[PDB]
Amino acid sequence: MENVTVADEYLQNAGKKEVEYLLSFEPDRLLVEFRAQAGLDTKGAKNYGGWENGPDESRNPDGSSKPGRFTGHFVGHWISAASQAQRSTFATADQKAQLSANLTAVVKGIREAQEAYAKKDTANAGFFPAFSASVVPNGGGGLIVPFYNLHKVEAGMVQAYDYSTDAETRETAKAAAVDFAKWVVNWKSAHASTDMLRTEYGGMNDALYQVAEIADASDKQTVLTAAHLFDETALFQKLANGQDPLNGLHANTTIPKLTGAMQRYVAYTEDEDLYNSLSADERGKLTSLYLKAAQNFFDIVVKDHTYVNGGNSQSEHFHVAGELWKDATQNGDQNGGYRNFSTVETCNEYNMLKLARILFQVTKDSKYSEYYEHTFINAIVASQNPETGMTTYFQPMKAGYPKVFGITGTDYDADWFGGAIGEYWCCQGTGIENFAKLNDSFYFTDENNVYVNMFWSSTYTDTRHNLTITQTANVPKTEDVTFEVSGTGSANLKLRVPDWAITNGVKLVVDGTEQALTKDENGWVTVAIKDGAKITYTLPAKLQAIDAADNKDWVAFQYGPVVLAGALTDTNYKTNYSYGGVKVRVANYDSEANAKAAVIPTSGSVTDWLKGIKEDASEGSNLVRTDDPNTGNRETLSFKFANVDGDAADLTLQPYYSTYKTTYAIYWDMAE
Amino acid sequence: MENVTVADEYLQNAGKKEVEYLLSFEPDRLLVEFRAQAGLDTKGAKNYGGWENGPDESRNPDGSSKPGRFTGHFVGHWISAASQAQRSTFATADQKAQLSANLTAVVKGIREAQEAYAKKDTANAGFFPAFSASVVPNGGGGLIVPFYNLHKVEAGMVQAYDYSTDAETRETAKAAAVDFAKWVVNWKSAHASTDMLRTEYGGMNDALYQVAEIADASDKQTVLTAAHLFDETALFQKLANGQDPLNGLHANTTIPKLTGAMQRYVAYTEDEDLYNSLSADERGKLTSLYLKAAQNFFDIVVKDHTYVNGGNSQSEHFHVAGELWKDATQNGDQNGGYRNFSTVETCNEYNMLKLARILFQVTKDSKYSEYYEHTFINAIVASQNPETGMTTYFQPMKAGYPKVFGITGTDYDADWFGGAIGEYWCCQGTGIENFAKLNDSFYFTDENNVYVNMFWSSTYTDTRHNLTITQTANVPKTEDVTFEVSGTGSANLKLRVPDWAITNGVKLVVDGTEQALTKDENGWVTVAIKDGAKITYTLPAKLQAIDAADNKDWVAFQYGPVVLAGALTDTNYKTNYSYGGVKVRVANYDSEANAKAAVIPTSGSVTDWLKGIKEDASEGSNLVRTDDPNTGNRETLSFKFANVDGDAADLTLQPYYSTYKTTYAIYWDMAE
Ligand SMILES: [Zn+2]
Ligand SMILES: [Zn+2]
Repeated sequence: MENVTVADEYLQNAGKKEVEYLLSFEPDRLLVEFRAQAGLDTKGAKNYGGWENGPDESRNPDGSSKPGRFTGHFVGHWISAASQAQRSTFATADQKAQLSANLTAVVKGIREAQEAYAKKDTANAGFFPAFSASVVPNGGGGLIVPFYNLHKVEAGMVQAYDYSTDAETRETAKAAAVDFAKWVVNWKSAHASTDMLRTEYGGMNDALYQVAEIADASDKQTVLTAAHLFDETALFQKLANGQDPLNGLHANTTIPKLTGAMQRYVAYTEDEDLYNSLSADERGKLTSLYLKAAQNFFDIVVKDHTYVNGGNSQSEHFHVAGELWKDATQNGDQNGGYRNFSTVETCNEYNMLKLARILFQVTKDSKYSEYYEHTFINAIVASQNPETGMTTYFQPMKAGYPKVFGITGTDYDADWFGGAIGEYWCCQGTGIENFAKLNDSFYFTDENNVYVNMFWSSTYTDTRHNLTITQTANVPKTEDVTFEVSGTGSANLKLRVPDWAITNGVKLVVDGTEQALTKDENGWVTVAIKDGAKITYTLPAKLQAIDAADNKDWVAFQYGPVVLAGALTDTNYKTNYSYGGVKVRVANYDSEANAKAAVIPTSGSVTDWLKGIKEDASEGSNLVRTDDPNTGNRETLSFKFANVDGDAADLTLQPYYSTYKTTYAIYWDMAE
Repeated sequence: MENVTVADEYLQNAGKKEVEYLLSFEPDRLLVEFRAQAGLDTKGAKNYGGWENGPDESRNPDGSSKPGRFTGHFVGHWISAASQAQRSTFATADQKAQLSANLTAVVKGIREAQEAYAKKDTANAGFFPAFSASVVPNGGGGLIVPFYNLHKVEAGMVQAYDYSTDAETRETAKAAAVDFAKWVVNWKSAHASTDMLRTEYGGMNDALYQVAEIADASDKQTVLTAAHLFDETALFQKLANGQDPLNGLHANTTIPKLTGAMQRYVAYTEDEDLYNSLSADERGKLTSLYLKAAQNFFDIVVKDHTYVNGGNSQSEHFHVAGELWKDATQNGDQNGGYRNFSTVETCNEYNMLKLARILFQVTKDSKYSEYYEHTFINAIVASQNPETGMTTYFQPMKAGYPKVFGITGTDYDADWFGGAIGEYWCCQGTGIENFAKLNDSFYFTDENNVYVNMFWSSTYTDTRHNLTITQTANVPKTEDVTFEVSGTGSANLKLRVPDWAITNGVKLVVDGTEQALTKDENGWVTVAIKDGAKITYTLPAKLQAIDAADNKDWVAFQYGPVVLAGALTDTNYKTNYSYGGVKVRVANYDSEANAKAAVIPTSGSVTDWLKGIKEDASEGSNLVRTDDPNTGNRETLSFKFANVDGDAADLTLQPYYSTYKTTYAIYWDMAE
């Protein structure tokens, strides 16, 4: 197998915690609501509760009856994450065997429930019985976003087909997935005049195109039909025209529709039979509608809707182009609900990363890699508590809030959470995938080329080209990246010249000779590689200030690919949150912390003070690097301000991604 | 502390004898050679002699100069066994305190000698001075197998660290062990071109990996370097590839090497820092080379090189696959040397049990537990004289020999052995450990599970799950095994359905209700337990004939897990042996006795007569159980042949393990 064993200690920890969390779920509990709805033996089990509550107070840990719930959505993500983990390299052999056993139990359990349900309600044969079919597609009786929830199960099944080491389990997942697609078409046929897209359906089009990719030849058209039902072509047409229609749209709702557009492109273009199936017009639309919508959506989001950490949205929605500071600061700091703190739902970056990834695969444009790296570090790796492994919902952008993480709802992390019932936010479900597949986008490989998407210490056993590539990277703690190659084959390594590097300082040495940084048409430097190749790639980290389009005086600092955060005040994870939405924990504001985020130039204006920040972070800069490059790991990166008045002078700045024990400032308030 | 108290009277006797033996050794006499070599005061002491003689005629009780010897090997075993005993439950509180004091004296004494030696020969600092460093590694001046001898001391130091109740002792042992490991590296650095693996080195890799496990972080890599130098990867590679290269290999030399391969596996997989230290290639080879070599070695030894009692080897060697009858019978019955009687060295089964144990711990496969039970009974328990507590070297498989045991070489058993000077064979060293750690493999515990490895009357205080488990077992004298559970926690009990039970008769009753014999993927039946649980497991014993692959007419009989032996003639322990190898006592043939082991069917052919053997040993069988199930202990099991001519008609068959006063037949010669 191709594999990427990850050497980085921080990432190894992050991935290990996820494997441990994943192992803590009991199949019988994950399976309860499917079995109940299918009229099968629940074996006395409770569901995991929270978003995975069902209608029934007996099966719900919290004893609640018909609560607002999203039944099946986290089980789906668990199938995805368990599939990913028992094929990645974070889990030991023993962990993988147990995780793969539990995956198998769940995949077969759902299939068994699907088959029993098909007998009980033949009209809806193929439905995944996570909840009542009667409430499709707008929800009912407390069940929210039915197709969103089902989407996770369908996508999960595809991951199980792709990655289960057990052949039976793969074939069962495929059958389950194809039969669900068939249900979608049947259902729609019997509800011809019902609209399916009004209510959030997640990436259902994406998932069904994936099923079409794995389906037997004779099923492909049926599944493509199901998939195309979930293409929101009105939205795509607007995006493909270069319009920005995002103001007021639910952000995480929208983003996966464009990944689905991209999956339609890939499904048809990778299989001549499917491509030949289309009208020459629809063949054209793959590019003019579907790919263009995704390209434009991505560009519009990054330019006009993205915060310094790669993330987007506030109160779960896109707002006016360019109005980032307003959304993050003019919406209140009261306890509870969704307010200033509700910036940058984390699911959104899972989905943005998948969109960048598939756009990279199709186009090879380096800008998607630049984004991927940035958002991976600054939103995804940043989402996780390194001690508990749990992950964030929102990522507050205004200074003075703590990071708030979910809880397990299992016996995992009992030392932290006791016997608390889990909540299972959407964001925890995309969360478990983030860490199960943490190493899935280090490299991309086609016929001749190995693209280095990110700079991390790892070993890639490139089975396509018969090469082992070992990268040593610690950017931006130290500046030199090395690659050593062994094997029998040959390839071109492709390197990005990061925009976060000091361009003049960038140096490429290949087998002891310097090489020019000549970019291909997609932005990549090419290095021929074979057994014995040795590369030193020097990437001096640039320190930069980054403001908001709508406020020059709201400023974050980034060193290399790492956004910095100031540690403001202590926080207590037991009490530092309230609730909003459906059982979503939200950060409590620390006004005393916020005030410390005043940056007040001693001498000169704000403008002058910003000009005095040196790219090299050296003495004389108004923000100086204080850590010793040759002592401590990457997380010991440290900066301090200079020529500032107030508490700011005393603050240390450190990586945002590793900041969790304290309230923090990522954006600072420049004070003239 | 977890503990297992053994109620079985035979095993209680066996363990108590060992404790008594261990206590008869004086630390000053164990330390003599280490002190002498280090230039320390020997206090006028003589060493114990035999294999524990040194070069010097004045310290050897026998007055020999530079005899064939193995100085340190038995001291090391004694350190192991004293450590095991003073942490087991066979010894009284007084016996534990005394033995612990004596362990302390010996560990500090060796550490003292190690530190003194390091000043006198700074090149070889860390060497354990059992003998001259200059004869490392091939031996010289009468000192044989240097690294094998030092292996025992190293492994000893680990046991002391594991089990000593004195913290100074634990720390002294760890220091000694780690410094020995550093010495291995230094010595090899200074003798880079010397091959270290050609002469038997015992399980040096195993012990050094164990030392890597207990070592301070900053020392682990140095110790792992030492351990891996004793990894005989050429042998492992052949076994991993599924070849049988065993013919002509010394068996006890070979077996512990594979235990070492497993220790490599465990050392790295249980410590994330060590695991993460490995290249991706070597991470894979943990499974593809080391685990697999061990797995295949086990399978090949058991299928093609093992006698009916679980044991292997003739003349200390493996021979041709399947030629067990030939090795055991076509090599002479003359007195002295190593001939037919030299089958089944006893060390070998100590080592096989340890390999099986660690394979079980990693894989949980029930076949390792099946083998463990079989060989623990039929080769290990069978190796001891229940009156003297002394143990066997060889175990003759050809009929007509007596069991020959060692002597104490101490004041222990002086009524039997007088003032005779000890021999301290290998098999006596493993033997003292066998009986010291006699309760160490009744159960295996992991997070949710308690595996019943063997069926013995005991009480297990399971401190991991807060349960006390009282097992009552007498198999195969009576068929019912009962478990009673008390406490406050919960676990799953895991039970084997033994292949030696009559399948159809196996019955499981849990808290009054029969439960099915559903096996997990590893072969185990699962029983939820907690306070007040009561289990009756009915295991009706199967009687069976077991031949040799190379001779259908060379046949042994087994009832449940107990191999039977016929009592043939009286034997006199004072005169019934000669010598072979280095001071090894070997059994003298009784040709009369052998002739009684002729089995001639009255009516029918051999084939017919073997078919007439009933699984239940009932009337009508050609071999019938004659003892009353409800009268006597397990050792009163008795059987007689039916429908046979000659003296065989008159013989009684009883358990092999408790046969010691007579010559015996285990394999019978079927005659048409
Ligand atoms: Zn979310
Ligand atoms: Zn031996």
